[PDB]
Formats: sequence, C-alpha cells, structure tokens
Amino acid sequence: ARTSVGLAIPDLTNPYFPAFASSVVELATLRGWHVVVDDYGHGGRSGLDAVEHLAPQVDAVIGYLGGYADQAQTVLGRRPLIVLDENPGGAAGSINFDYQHAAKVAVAQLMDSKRQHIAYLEAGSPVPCTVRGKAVAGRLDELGASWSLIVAEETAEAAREAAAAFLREHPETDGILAFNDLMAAGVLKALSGSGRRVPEDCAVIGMDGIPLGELLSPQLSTMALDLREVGRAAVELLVGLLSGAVTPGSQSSRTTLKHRLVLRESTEG
Amino acid sequence: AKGLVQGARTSVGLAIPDLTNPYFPAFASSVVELATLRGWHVVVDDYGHGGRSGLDAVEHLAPQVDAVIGYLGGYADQAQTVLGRRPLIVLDENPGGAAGSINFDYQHAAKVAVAQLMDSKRQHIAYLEAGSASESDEPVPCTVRGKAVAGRLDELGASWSLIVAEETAEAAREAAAAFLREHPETDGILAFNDLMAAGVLKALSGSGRRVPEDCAVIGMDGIPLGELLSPQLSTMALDLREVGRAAVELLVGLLSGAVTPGSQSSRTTLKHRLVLRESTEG
Ligand SMILES: [Cl-]
Ligand SMILES: [Cl-]
Ligand SMILES: [Mg+2]
Repeated sequence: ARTSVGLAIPDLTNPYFPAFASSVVELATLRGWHVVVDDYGHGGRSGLDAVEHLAPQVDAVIGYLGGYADQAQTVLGRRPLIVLDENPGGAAGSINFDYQHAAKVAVAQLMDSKRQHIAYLEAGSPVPCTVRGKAVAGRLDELGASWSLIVAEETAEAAREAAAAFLREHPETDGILAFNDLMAAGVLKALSGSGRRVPEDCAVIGMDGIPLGELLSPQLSTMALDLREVGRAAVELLVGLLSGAVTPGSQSSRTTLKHRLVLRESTEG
Repeated sequence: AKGLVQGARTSVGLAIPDLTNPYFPAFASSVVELATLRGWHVVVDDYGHGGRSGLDAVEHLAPQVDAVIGYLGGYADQAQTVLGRRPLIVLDENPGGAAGSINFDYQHAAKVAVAQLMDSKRQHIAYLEAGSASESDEPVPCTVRGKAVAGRLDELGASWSLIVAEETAEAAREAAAAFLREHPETDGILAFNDLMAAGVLKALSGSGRRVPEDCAVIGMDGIPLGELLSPQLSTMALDLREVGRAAVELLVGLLSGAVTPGSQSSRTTLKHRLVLRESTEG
C-alpha cells in the first residue's frame, strides 16, 4: 500500500489553487504516492471539515486551511499536517511567505516609475485585514506615499467593479497593487473599460504568478511564486516529517518562501 | 450524540486528466458544489502526472467511493469493470458499459460556430485542432469535435485550413503564429477549446491583426478566463452548472434505481450555445 496524502484547498475557482495542487500532485505522484484533493469551498465547509473528511484515508495532509492548524493537527494525531500561509500553531509543518519582502519589491517598482497616486486592492468585504495587505500598507506608510485602500471580494468581477468605482472618484490613480493575480485581471478590465492605457496611464502589479497572467492583454506584471518551488517545499518537508529527519513543530519544520518580481506589459520597467 | 453529524454519507470520486486546462477545475468545482449541497463527500484525483491513466484514477478512487464521475481519456469500459456495480459516469467519450454518460452534440456546435463566421462573411477560415500530425503528409482532423467542424466547412464548400497543435495556450500561439506568416489572409479562426483560443489571440496580437476587425476568434468551453481576456473571447459554451447538474442528477438516478445503468436514459447529450463577446462581430 502506498502513502496517501490529502490536499486541502479552499477553492478551485481562483486559478492559484489548481496550479498549486497540480505541482504537489506531480511531485507526490513521482514518489509513487497517491493524492486526493478536497476542494472545500462549498456548503459552508471549512479547512477543518476538509481534514476531518480526509483523515481516515490519508497518512498526511498538506493544506491551505484558513486558520485551523491546531485543531486539524489534533484530528490527525501523529500524521503530519503541513499548513500554508497561516500561523503554524501546533501543526507538524508550515510553509509561509515573506510578505514584507514582496511589499518592498512591488512598491519599489511603482516608485521607480514615479507613480504618485497608488491604490492597494485588498481581498475582504478602512483598514487592511490581511497579512500581505498590512505589509503593503506598512511599506507605503514608511515611504510616505500618497495611497488609498480598496477592499473587494476576492473575484475578478468584484475587483473590476470596485476598481471601476474607485477610478471614478479618484481619476488620477496611476499605480494599482492587487491582493492577487485574479483580482488584478479584474483591475485591468476596469482600466481598459475606463479608457486608460496600461501601463502609461496606470500600472498594475499582481501576486501569485498564475499562468493566466501571460494570456492577458496587457500581460500581468506580478510578484510570482515559483510553483515548482512551493510544491517541492511542501513535499520535501513531508518526506522529512514522515522519515523522522524533521521534528514536528521545530524550527526546521517551518519554511519561509519569497516571491520574485516578474515584469510583463502592465508595468514600464 | 444529538450534537453530531448524522447519517453515513455517499462518497463520490471525480477523475480529471489535469488541473492546468482551466476547464477541468471549473468542471470539478461545479460538481463538488452540487455534491456537497446533497451532503455528499467528494475527492478529486488529478491523474495528469507520472504517466497515470483514467483507469489508474478509478483504481485508486474505487475503494473509498461509491461512484465516480470523470473524464477518463478512453478507459470508460475498463473503469466500469473495475468499479463493478458502483456507477461510473463518464463525459466526452464512448462510454462502453459505463453506467452513465454525458456526451455533447458536436455537429450542432460546429453548425452554430461556423454560422457565425459565415454571417460575418469571413472568407478564409482556419480550425485549430488539439493533437499531433507527426505521422501524416499534412494535418487531418483527429478529434470528434474537429471532424464535426471539418465536415461542416466541407459541406458548405468553404475554403478553409487545418492547424494542429498540442493542447496548451503556448503551443496554440506558436502554431497559429507560424500559420499566419504563411496565410496572412486568415480572417476567422475556430479553436478546439478556449485555452487554445487564448493562445490564438496572442498570435493574432503579435502579428498586428485586430480581433475581431481583421480576424474573428471563436473557442469552446465557456471557461471564466474568457471574460478576462482582451478581447473577451466569444465561445461555444454550456453553463458549467448545467454540465455539473446533468452528471450529479444522473448519478442520483443511478444510485436510487430510478435510472437503469447502461440504458438509453443513462446517456445524456448536452448542447453548447454560442456566447458572443468581443472576439467576433455582430
Ligand atoms: Cl510601473
Ligand atoms: Cl465574426
Ligand atoms: Mg478585413
């Protein structure tokens, strides 16, 4: 019988998650392991419900659980849980991201091209509510940039709608940083729709590095994650945890990854 | 005990060949939505790795599920054998003895898509097929949907060309760019699917051709990406909620005994509709 790994993701509609999942599945499958995916973005389910569903059929779980590290690791007992993009708590392992680095790099690009009226589009429903949003706000406030916060539901359509309304109230906006690439694609459509040229009238920078970015027009500049690297980070950590090479909950079980700036056509740099 | 979740639940496996063609995550999400709302558990096996086949996916899922819904890449019959009386619902292939099947009317789609190009009087049409032409003197249509389009264009006496490329946006862009160097007159392009169409739009843009003014583009699938492209992609589509409902409702009927496995009523044929966006005119 082969090792079976459960993969929990909050949806399949943000294209980041199927790209992430495909990477993990590739690396696990090449080890001869089986993977089952639970897309829990339906019926009010949570990351904890995902782990409860998967646990009887898996030896381990890799998951974006949205805050349930402690309880999920307890459901799993001695089977390692590797959580992504959240507080590691009592989870066996964790992969997190350097948002202060990403914030510095992305903001730098907009400072380099002399953008004077920046907006940050955050995912949510006044103040940034996300770790990455807080980092971007942090850097813009440290620099003293004149900037504004836009909050919208995390879909391209909700991002378009919010960007469109904001542009009407703030027509001079010339740099937009988006919470992720899905929302950025909506921003680009609001810009196109309003008659603005990109990047000449307004630049756009996303986050994630989804393949979709290469197919937009203009092509999306973004803080990209190397999806092979994120997959390898999770799978190697799991090999370590299963083999005893890595001690659950130790420093060696907490990994931090960095994004890299990929310039395409939605910036001038 | 009163506080707990009650009743042991149906478990359904979903087999998909990859998660990199955006159709498959959209399809999966729609099926997971409907199943989840019936209180069912669902697990997805993305088998597009390690040389695995749709049969391997079904072999893996079988012991932890009561039924499978999948795109199996030609292994329907053998997969239903593995599953025994646990129902398989396959899509888009010859179902053999599978308990249930959903197929699409590609003659109808071809007629509708071609009609749009005729209405706009495109004179030099190209169909971009998913596949390879390494074993023949020139490209020939290899997919069911592709044969249907070639059939329609031959029937209408159109002067048309066939392009073949691997089913990725980048392979499509590269094959479209090469073709457009040789055939600059091309003014309408039908693509195997939306992902390939996104590549075609990039080749047209790279070649200095306006879409739709100089060249129209029509895809197939109705993936949400089509609304984010510029121009937004006109496409032959069915609502993924309908495709999802057709599969789950078939499985409900098979599990309940309302539908006999393998019977005529266990085979559903769905029809795409033309969704006009910006990559066509009129
Ligand atoms: Cl810029
Ligand atoms: Cl047209
Ligand atoms: Mg013309």
